[PDB]
Amino acid sequence: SPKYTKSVLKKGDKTNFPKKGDVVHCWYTGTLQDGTVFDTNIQNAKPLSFKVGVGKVIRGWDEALLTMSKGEKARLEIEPEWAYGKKGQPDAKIPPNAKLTFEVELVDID
Amino acid sequence: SILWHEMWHEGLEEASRLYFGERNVKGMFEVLEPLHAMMERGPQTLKETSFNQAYGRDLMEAQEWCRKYMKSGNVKDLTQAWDLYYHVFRRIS
Ligand SMILES: CO[C@H]1C[C@@H]2CC[C@@H](C)[C@@](O)(O2)C(=O)C(=O)N2CCCC[C@H]2C(=O)O[C@H]([C@H](C)C[C@@H]2CC[C@@H](O)[C@H](OC)C2)CC(=O)[C@H](C)/C=C(\C)[C@@H](O)[C@@H](OC)C(=O)[C@H](C)C[C@H](C)/C=C/C=C/C=C/1C
Repeated sequence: SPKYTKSVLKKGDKTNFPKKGDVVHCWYTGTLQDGTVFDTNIQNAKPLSFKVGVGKVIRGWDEALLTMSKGEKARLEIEPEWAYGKKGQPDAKIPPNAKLTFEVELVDID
Repeated sequence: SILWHEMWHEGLEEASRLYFGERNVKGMFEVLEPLHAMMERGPQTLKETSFNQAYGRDLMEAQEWCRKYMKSGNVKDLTQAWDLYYHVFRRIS
């Protein structure tokens, strides 16, 4: 009943997983169905950091990160209900009811 | 608060809630405008001066990218603006 699927591209250390309230640091690339890259923070560049499990990011990320170990690179396919839903994010070229694909690399856990 | 780091920390977070959460760019600008105006009045204390030295350039450039975005609609401009606001937010914690 999660509304995302995860495919592991590179394994993490299988030991250190983010917990609710931890700050995580990530590299990512986000794509639409046709492979359009709507954003990447991969090159001044530095990892995205946020406190996990408290709604700082879309639900698909908030839930998926708890299942990744440090160093893991994974492909996430997130259903619109756990991303931007009916409204989408027009300014960022995300349409209504869009399934989002992210490659996410978990670099560190504070 | 009258501390610039606290005023900007609260303002950036609220501005981002209004923009990303509420999809409310008008509201976002109403929160940011006073803070940028404060910067344009200039620092008046030791701590305001130190804050301006550290973050003043990044904050003014964020505003410039945002103004560029409001005429271009180009996501590149939007993202450069928020990258700078995010940077300042994280550095002041
Ligand atoms: C320059 O690039 C943008 C990110 C872009 C925006 C557009 C989207 C396509 C995208 O390209 O990211 C993207 O790829 C995406 O969908 N992302 C980013 C990577 C994590 C997954 C997802 C996301 O949730 O973004 C997030 C999504 C867009 C909005 C949030 C979704 C969850 C929802 O509950 C929140 O409601 C509030 C809003 C954006 C973020 O990851 C940033 C870090 C977090 C926030 C803005 C909020 O948590 C905010 O809450 C008030 C904060 O507490 C922050 C820390 C306050 C500071 C001052 C603001 C920093 C702003 C940083 C902005 C950044 C880096």
